[PDB]
Amino acid sequence: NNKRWYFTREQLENSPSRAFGVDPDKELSYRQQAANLLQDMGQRLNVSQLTINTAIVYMHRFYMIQSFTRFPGNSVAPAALFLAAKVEGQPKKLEHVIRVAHTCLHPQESLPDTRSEAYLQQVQDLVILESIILQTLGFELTIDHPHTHVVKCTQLVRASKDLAQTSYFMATNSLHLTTFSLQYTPPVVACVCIHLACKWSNWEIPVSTDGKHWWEYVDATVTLELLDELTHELLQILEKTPNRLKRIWNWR
Amino acid sequence: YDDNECPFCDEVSKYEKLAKIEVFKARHRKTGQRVALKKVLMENEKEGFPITALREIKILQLLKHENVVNLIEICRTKASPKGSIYLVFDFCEHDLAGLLSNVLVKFTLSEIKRVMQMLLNGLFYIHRNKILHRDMKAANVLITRDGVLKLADFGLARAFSLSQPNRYTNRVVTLWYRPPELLLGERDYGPPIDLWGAGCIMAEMWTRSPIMQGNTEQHQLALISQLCGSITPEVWPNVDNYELELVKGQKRKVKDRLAAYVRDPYALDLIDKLLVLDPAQRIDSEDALEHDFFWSDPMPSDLKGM
Ligand SMILES: CCC(CC)c1cc(N[C@H]2CC[C@H](N)C2)n2nccc2n1
Repeated sequence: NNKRWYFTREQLENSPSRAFGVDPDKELSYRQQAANLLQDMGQRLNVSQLTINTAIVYMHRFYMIQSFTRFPGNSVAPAALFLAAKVEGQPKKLEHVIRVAHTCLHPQESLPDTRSEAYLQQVQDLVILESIILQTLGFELTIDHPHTHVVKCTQLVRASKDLAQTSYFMATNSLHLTTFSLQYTPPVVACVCIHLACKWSNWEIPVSTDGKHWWEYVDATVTLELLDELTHELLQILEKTPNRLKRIWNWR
Repeated sequence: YDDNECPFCDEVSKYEKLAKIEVFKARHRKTGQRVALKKVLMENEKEGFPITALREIKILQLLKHENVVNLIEICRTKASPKGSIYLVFDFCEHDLAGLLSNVLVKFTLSEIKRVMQMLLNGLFYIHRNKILHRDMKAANVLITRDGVLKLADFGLARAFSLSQPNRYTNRVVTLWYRPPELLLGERDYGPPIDLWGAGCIMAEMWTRSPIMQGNTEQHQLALISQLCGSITPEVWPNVDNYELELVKGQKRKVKDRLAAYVRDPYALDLIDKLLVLDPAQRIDSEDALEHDFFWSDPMPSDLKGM
């Protein structure tokens, strides 16, 4: 199917995290936190943003089956990377991912001995969860991301160096801050990211001379009722996310 | 510790092992469909779940087409008291190697033609998705009860995309079915390594025999150099941007050697268009599919070897 890893708002409401006594909003924070780790970890490993995004998608799908009370964000994330690395063809040594994971989570604590049973176990735990996330996803590891549809769409509507890379950033952040990955398809998500980037970069794109709006060429299941519904949701959560909108804010 | 929670992974024991082709035959204990199951993983694998696996797994999922074996699903074991992870394939009655080695099952030119059309279209599809096979041999051509040709052993199969000069895997394929480019250590090659192989497998329909059995790598190079002649910038433009070795003073004899076993004029040619030194002058799949061995009488017929 193409609607197995997709869900309604009430489907998200009744996630596994709920029934183990964790709030709706608290879960989002549990999620948002797994991204930041995936991101920071990913930067220390010199893996792509793609790899990092793909790692975030696995975890976003993962905690639709498992519960954060059952599996911690911190225990799953280094697995989701290690896998995503291998999936997206930037394989990282298992030693390597552990170094980073450690110094992120435990900054003061220097790493245990590589001989000690301590380490050799925090080795295994990772190998464990890799196997588990494969099973959870059913080895469905290929991820279409909203970026691919943007990068094409921006050129195909001659966007500037600004509006294009702003749109890219919105998508990168539509994985960290929201469950758009679980609700809407990549092409839909792409449009939301461009529709906001436009309103923010104060450049509403001209309609084609046929009469069809720009979004109709990206995905026909899209409407302005939906874009203006969603862009607002994403803008808000960005407003809340600190010195996030500053990264794209024009000081001139 | 455990998980006790998995929607899209199955437990393998739903399928019932019968015998080995770690590759078992099997049957589903409800629907009674025959499958083949393939184990993975080892103690050797000391760096997470095998990546080579994830390569194959990902490829099999991508490739869906008439003549490319299907991965049904990937089922898993229970907690260790068989073990590891299994790849489920629609069972394919016979492979090609077994039907050739088997003296009984003899084919018509009519039946022999179709076989190829399924194969080359098969190759067409996989190359179309930018995935090389890199292991073309008779045993890797499967065929069903209906008579549906499939391809196997996408373990070696790699995703490709030629950008700058790229660095592909060097020693691939069986040594018998290996082509020239690879025997000089070409590491920026493309599909027509397979299309070579297909030629070796095509001729093997009549010869009923691996047509080249070079033990040494220069023994291989020698057996091929009997066919194409000397390895010349004439025949293969800029052959002298890589590699002295031996047997660079031969003359050609592609068709004439195996002519007594083909008989068909149209086929002899098709073999010789696949079996060229230069990969740029080695017929692609489409060219073959549209060739007039496929559009000539007697035309391709459905399989019923029995
Ligand atoms: C080299 C044989 C490969 C091993 C990966 C194979 C063989 C069969 N079937 C066998 C049964 C008897 C004949 N040798 C073909 N199947 N069936 C599905 C998948 C598959 N793969």
